[PDB]
Amino acid sequence: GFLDIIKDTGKEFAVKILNNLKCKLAGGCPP
Repeated sequence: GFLDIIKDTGKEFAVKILNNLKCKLAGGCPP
C-alpha cells in the first residue's frame, strides 16, 4: 500500500520484462 518503492519497482521490473517478451514471443516487435 504505502511501501512506495516496492509497490511499483517490483511491478516495473516485471512489466519491462513482460513487454519485451510480448514483443519477441508474440512476434509483434522483436529487437
